[PDB]
Amino acid sequence: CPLMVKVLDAVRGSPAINVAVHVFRKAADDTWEPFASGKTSESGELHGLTTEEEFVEGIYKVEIDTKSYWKALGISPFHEHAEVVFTANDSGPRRYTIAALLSPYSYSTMAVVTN
Amino acid sequence: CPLMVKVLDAVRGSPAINVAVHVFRKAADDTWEPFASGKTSESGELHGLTTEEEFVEGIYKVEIDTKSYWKALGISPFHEHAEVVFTANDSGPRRYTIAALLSPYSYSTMAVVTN
Amino acid sequence: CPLMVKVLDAVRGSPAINVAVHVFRKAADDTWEPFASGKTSESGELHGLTTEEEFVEGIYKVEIDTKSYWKALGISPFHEHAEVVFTANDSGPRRYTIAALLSPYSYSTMAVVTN
Amino acid sequence: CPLMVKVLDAVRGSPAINVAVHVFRKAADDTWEPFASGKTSESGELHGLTTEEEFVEGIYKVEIDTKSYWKALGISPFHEHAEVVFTANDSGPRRYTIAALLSPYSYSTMAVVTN
Repeated sequence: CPLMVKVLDAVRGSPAINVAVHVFRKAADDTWEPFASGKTSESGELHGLTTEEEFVEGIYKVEIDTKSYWKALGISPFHEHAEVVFTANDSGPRRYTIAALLSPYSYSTMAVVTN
Repeated sequence: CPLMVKVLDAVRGSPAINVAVHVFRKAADDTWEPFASGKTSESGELHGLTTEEEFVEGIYKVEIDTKSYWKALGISPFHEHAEVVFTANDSGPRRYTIAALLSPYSYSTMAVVTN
Repeated sequence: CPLMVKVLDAVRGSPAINVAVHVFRKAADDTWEPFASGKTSESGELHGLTTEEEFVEGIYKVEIDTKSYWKALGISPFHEHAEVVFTANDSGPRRYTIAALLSPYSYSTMAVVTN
Repeated sequence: CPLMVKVLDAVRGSPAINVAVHVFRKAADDTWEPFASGKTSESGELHGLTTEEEFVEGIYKVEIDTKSYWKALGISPFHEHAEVVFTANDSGPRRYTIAALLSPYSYSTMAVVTN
């Protein structure tokens, strides 16, 4: 599992559950093609998005549907969604954890790259 | 100014200077049209991107070119850029301050919305 | 003003108003002595805490009373308060801006230091 | 394990390893008494600080020695240390994860409270 996502709720101090996540890879038209997707689990995590063999070097976009999450809670949010765009390269470490901490008018995102 | 951007560097404890910023607006055809662009000043601020008359209801994307910023400092960062996507002015005109706090593997973004 | 504090509310997308702030300085005896205190304005800012003459080299503690702020809004937050502890002016006088971004279960603090 | 700590490095995009952590409980003199301590593991975590039986309701302080961590990396940091102060109460959930994301001039902290 080379790519994991974790999403936390800073209003309730809990994992962000059932949040939809879409992952795209940059195509050589400079166009985003769907790559993987899923919903966060009860621990706010999503793994199993891809495998080592298919996760090749390239530019990836992780899109988190934060607006639906806040509306589900009856909170009016600012952002349409949160996005994380990055390059994956085989030289450096090989396991990627993308974390996102959500508030109605702010978000923070962090990447942990190990091995 | 109805739209302002402020960018800070959490490694040096300073404003992030000469960071390129591009703003887009979602068009009729669901395409991102270029709306305004600029570079942050010595105070890490960008104003004067638009006027209240031109800044109509719509969905906007503020893209902050963080990778060029870190690479010019000698650091290879995780993200390609930081993006903020939001609906603006749908309940009447407002003023928006978009702030971003940057680190090589993390960033935080906050919006302040005033009437 | 050599020491300023700015506090923002990430749930409402606004400055955090009337937040109490207390500043302490570590004394000879390794005790925290009260140094200055105040409340943030309608812009979420506090200035006028000290002068360059009084703001000598030392270790300072800025304590932001976040719990009272959230409780007055109807929310029971995680933290008792946010604290920032730092050495100031040890290489000559500087100006410090301490910013805090607040959510009920999370906060971020940033310092901007200028010569 | 009712209390876990996790510390991440936003400059290197990795766990913060070998960081010292001290935990204090508020005594009825309004004095902080040592409660537990340890160093973060290679995954940036510290568990086993206390047990369900000893972790009773009270006010706790988690102190992370961030200044030594940055100096070990040859980076000049702003803060003397990072502190998290909170009340534990038996009504609500019972498992506490305190996370801290570290930059030289900024830190963010989040609490996840489950069950």
